[PDB]
Amino acid sequence: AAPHHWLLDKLSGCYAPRPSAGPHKLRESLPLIVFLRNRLKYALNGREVKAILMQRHVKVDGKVRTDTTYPAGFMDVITLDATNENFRLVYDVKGRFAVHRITDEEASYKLGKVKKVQLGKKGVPYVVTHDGRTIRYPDPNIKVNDTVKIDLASGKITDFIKFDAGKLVYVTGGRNLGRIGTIVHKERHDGGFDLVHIKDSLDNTFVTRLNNVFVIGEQGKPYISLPKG
Amino acid sequence: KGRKLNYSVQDPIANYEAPITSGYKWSDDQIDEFFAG
Amino acid sequence: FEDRFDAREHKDRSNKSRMQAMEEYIRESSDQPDWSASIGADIVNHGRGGIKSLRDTEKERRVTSFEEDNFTRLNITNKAEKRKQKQRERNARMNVIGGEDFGIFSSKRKLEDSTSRRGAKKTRSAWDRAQRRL
Amino acid sequence: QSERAFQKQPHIRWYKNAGLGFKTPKTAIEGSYIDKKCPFTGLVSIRGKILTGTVVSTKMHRTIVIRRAYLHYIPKYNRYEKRHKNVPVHVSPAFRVQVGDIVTVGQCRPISKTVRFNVVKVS
Amino acid sequence: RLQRKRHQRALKVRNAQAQREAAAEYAQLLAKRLSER
Amino acid sequence: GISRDSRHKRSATGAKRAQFRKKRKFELGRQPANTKIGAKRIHSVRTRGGNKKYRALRIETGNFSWASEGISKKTRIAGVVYHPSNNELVRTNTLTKAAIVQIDATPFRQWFEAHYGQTLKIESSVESQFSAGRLYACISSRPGQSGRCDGYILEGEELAFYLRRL
Amino acid sequence: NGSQSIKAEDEKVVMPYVLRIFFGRAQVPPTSGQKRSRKIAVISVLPNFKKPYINDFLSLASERLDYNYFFGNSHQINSSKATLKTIRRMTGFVNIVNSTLSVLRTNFPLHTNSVLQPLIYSIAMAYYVLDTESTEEVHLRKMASNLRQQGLKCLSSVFEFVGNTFDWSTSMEDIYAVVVKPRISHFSDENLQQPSSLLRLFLYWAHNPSLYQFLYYDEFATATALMDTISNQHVKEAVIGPIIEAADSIIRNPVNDDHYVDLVTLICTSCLKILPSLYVKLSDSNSISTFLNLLVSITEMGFIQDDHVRSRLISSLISILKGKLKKLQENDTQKILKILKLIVFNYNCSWSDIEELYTTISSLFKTFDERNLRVSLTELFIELGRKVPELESISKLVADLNSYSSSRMHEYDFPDFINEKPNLNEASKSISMLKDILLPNIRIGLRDSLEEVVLSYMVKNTKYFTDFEDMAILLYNGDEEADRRQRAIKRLGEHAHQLKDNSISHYLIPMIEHYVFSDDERYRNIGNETQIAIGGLAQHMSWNQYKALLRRYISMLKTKPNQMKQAVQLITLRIVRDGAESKLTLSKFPS
RNA sequence: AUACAGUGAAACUGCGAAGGCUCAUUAAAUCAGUUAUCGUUUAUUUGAUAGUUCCAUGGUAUAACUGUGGUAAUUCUAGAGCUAAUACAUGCUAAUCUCGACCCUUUGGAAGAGAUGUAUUUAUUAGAUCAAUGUCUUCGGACUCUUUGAUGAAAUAACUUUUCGAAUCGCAUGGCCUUGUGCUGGCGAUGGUUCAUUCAAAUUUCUGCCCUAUCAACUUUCGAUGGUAGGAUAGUGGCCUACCAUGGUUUCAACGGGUAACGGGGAAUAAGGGUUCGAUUCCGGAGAGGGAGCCUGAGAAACG
Repeated sequence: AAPHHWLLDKLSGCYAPRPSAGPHKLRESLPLIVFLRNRLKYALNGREVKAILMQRHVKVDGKVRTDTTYPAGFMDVITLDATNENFRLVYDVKGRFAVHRITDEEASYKLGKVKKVQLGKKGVPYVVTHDGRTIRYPDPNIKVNDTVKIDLASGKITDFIKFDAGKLVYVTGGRNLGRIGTIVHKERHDGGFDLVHIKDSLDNTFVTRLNNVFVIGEQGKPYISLPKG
Repeated sequence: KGRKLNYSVQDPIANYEAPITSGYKWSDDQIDEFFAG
Repeated sequence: FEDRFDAREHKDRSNKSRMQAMEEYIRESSDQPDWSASIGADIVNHGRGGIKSLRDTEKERRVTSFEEDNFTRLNITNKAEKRKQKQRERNARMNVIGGEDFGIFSSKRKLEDSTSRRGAKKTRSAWDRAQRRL
Repeated sequence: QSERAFQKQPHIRWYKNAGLGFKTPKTAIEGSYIDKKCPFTGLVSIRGKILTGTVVSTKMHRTIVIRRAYLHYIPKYNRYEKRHKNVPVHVSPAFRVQVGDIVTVGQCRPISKTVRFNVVKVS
Repeated sequence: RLQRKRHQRALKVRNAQAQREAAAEYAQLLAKRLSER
Repeated sequence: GISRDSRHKRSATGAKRAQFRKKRKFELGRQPANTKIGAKRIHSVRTRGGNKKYRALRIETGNFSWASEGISKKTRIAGVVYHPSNNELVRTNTLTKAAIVQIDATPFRQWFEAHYGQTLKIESSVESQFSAGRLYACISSRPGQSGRCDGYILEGEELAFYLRRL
Repeated sequence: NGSQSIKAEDEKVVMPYVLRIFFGRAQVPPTSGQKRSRKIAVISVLPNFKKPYINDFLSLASERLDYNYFFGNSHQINSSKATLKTIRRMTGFVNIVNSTLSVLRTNFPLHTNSVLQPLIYSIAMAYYVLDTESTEEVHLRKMASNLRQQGLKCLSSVFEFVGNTFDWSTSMEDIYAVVVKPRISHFSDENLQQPSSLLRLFLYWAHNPSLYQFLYYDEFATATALMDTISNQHVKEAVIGPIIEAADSIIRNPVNDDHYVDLVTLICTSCLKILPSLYVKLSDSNSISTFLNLLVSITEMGFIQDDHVRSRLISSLISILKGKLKKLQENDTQKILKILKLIVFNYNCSWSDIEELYTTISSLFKTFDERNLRVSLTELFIELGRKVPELESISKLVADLNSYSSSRMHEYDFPDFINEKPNLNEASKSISMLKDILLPNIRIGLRDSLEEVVLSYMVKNTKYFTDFEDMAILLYNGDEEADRRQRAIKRLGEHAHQLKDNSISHYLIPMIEHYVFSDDERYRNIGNETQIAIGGLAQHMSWNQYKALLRRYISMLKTKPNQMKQAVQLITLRIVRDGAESKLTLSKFPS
């Protein structure tokens, strides 16, 4: 009854935890019970993960948010107070949620793909992201599928990454879900299979969608740290 | 003129009521000598 | 047309082709040892069961690893146990003789069809087979 | 160009642009045609996907019946049986489409029971 | 009752002096972005 | 009303053997409230959470808009003479959207005499109604959904656009 | 209750003028004090009593806005209004500086002035109260210090009151009593004038006519002072010319030239300002520019100068003869200006202009040969009128060729200034050659041949109407010139004009080849014409996207050969824009 | 503890039950994925988000409760008397925002003019230019056609029986001398209008394994096919009605024929040898005695 992304062992139970509503969707997130209890194993059961949630160790996106099924989606920096645990969780190359450990100056921010820019009411420019941070007043040159950098103390955009040909992009969606390498090709079609294409070890080619891909930095310099093997 | 004036026979109204034999209390001769003019 | 996320094609199967004759030949020509038990420790119910097969001690090692790894006893879940424990022990006393399972020799399943005779490196060109050798 | 009552007019001569690589002809920007559901001035907005094919019949007005044959890699009897599709489409003030006439259409806002596509191109 | 009448009015004027000033305080940042653009 | 579904009817291919389903809640067709003239009574019906819908039946105080200056002012209703979305609707004298109804234009007289001084540049076939009192004006707002009677006056082009019709 | 009282105001007109004046009289009888304040000023006032007075002014504003034609006005309402306004001024200027109730009574006073201006906004030519001077002297003694107070972009309390008082018939009695235009002209001649200066200028321009139609000699001297303000405000309508509302300046300057001729220096300043009205902004329309030049001519018909304004009017005619706009109406006004400029050059100009502009006759071709055989020594406006006739004005083709050859003959008989005049001839022929003309392009080619008076045979064979052996000899002449920035740019412009998207003719490949060969022969001149080669490649690159891209692609490919020869010669440059244009070509590759 | 003070039958309250059997046989129309909704509803999740004030606190009317009773009798009752509210419903409320004539030079703004919302439903329109590294240098400038960038192709005239500008709490005596609660004065949770997201639903683009031409015509006989307008809608929609046109699908398989459609379709887990046994979601839609009509809710034609 589980998805593939959670890295959930089959010998666990019968009812799978539906995440509650929140920032991200159901299909692109993992809740805190499947995060803490059975992935990096700070708990043994739902009772004691509710106990540490009542103790309020979790500090995801700089706020506490004491809830069992809180849908932590892409790169919400899970922060735990004891042993200064800073966790940025991204996608691995085979579809799961690889939770990388980072440090404090990297967990002081996150980034987010812009979805739409609106002239909503009363002359106010407007920007949303995958956690829905409706932050005030970016520059006019925010296209769709660019990348804002959230402040995580206040909410303001601090840095901006422009989407164009020659940018380091992350793909979350479809049969390319979780690949990095961002350059063999660029092809913007007019309604589907439109993208920037991603290399491999032998620099192979790949096809995805615009909304299923979003930028993380430059060719060699992302200010996100990434795990390795 | 599709649904307009279907000259068909319909099921529940075919015996919805029943007639009456004498009907008018007048005679038909009383009709004729009523509105001859 | 368009892509659609398929965990059944980026999921580790590795079991459609796991044949015990090939695996036994690999264990023979492995040139690294095999982690066998101290000899009495692997018989099960004072001999009322078998010894235990190699797949059964692999599965037991996996269960005890998961067991210690997240601090939970497994259970007596009725439907799965009435299937798997009774059918497993009855085919164990059918086919496992002295710690060795001979069930495979009584089973039609072609070796070379699924598990040998490579499909990706099929080399359907004279030039491709020439470059695959040289 | 007024054969019906109830103030045949644009609904706020009027002119807009859907963008996305589809031209607006100059009579459809500034002309006497009303453009009620032609998407260049229109009331509809564009979205979705864009399909291309030749036609079969343009008998009634505001009905463009496209044909669409396409390749599909049949594995069953290992030969390609040829595709055919149909879609009704509202008019545009750019081309009186006759038989032949490969044209393309974009998905928007169901107009009749079966039309979501309106002509944006002729070539 | 009257102490609540103190605190209500004080929190109301503080809410005004926070929100209605902060709104123009990021509208001036929009003005800086528009001047630099 | 009854329905909103294609299941009761045929598509562009000509299919049969329907016998489909018990109709759901979200195929809700309410009764057609033909709004008339009377004393102002609006039924406050519910839908989709607290989505109150104003169903007007006997509305009078139409806010009709002077066109060339855009002056939406308050007046009464007389009757619709031409509306062939139903040619019996004008026989029964109801009040729906896009109908051409008659108005005693006395507050428009008041506004003209108030912001121009004199009484009577404007077209002659509406100057005749400036003199007489009853001018033609077409309803914009939806009393069956928003419960209101707003409209726009007839001034010249739209006037003859309807007067040549009926 | 604000919405309820707004409903009461929207339904507060249904009763007659008697009941409306009765309700207004009851509103006046709240805190009038006509026994105490109808003489000079008030006895006492309070904060809440001024709040009744501020509410009285607000009710007067609402009543006038409701009944915005008649309003039921009465002298009791006028006396209550004057008492309220004087009490507001007295309380605001006599209270101490604590500013709370002072700003309350000041926003009471601005709203009361707004309600006072609403009475004249509603009932202007209806009452015209003969006891106006009481309220006029009251408001003057109140707002004496409002000298430059109404000078802003939005200050429209006393500025709107002054405009209302100036835009009437007989309500200018309080204006011409002592002063309205003095303080209005002080704030108008204030140097920090915002765009209400044009509003005040139009108000005084409309208000000079009432002061002129007034039989009073005081108003006659006030109209003289309004003309004196039009002469002393000679910088305001100059510096405030930021919009297309120059018709107010053209309507005042024609009115001033028709009204008052007071100084020869004033007429010279008016003529120089109307010369700047055509040499300041290029967005002046036809009727405005015609009336401005006619007003310059009307000032020149009175009090022009003999050398300075003579040369200024000659430059005006030398611009207006190159214009000749609006179906010879500007040409007729330019002929009038040339006949009024009063010089020997202007006399020859009026002669040679009237001898050609005689209402579509053969006198143009008669007068061209007439002044050719009798060549005038002015020659500036003559070259202007003979270069407008050499441009795309169909007639006088051989006469245009003779005019260009005669200008060249005068430029060779000079042997300096007439060579700078030939520089203007070449700078006119360049824009003539880079155009869609047919007869004027051939006339510019004839002017190029007359300036060239091998090369002359090349020019006459490029203008030979043969185009096959002619273009072959042009390619061979380019080869001989290969084996000049503006000159080769003009030759390549004439060649590109003769082969400019004319796809109903063959040998377009050899025509573009001759264009690229002349471009290569100019690009070999690296010390001078490298910039011209870069500009020609840039114009061809713009033409590669501007609606037609067949021969412009081969033009791009063959203008790449200059870059290939330059890179083979180099074996420093600007790689940045070249790489960005390579990216643009790669974007055009994904088309 | 002489206006409250702990146990607490029976009553109001917050929520609970938050998803269970049988019966007649639907061929991508039941279903699964997918495209979209600037074509739409949304409780809860999450991020954001309020400026109109003339000559010390507002009203009776009902419970529970007592008391008199009826009836064989109910979570059936009726008179009479009181009594409370975050129940009902009338109503008490400082002055700050820009342009800046003037600046006295830094402690710089005094005068004047223009201000000030939401929720509902109506119309006009804001939504072609200037800056250089260069055309000619006459080492000055009219500069955009070239060489590159930029503002850029909700402001207002009205309705509506209009919602509001905190009768919520916690942590912190803290600062001031207006000579007494005179101003309290710092922050955080709950409010509170609106937007977006999330959740879910409805439509909608397309794709997906029986044999079928002895099914070759169907569709206008629940509009057939489309156009225009209205009604109803959560909105798109012949979804329904007026008028008009005679369309539309099909041999490149329309439309129609049945079951090992108690079986099948990935619908899914796969198992280290069982090769169509071997994990499951769904057979189709209904039904709460029988059809019909109505009501409630973020969600229903309700297992209550």
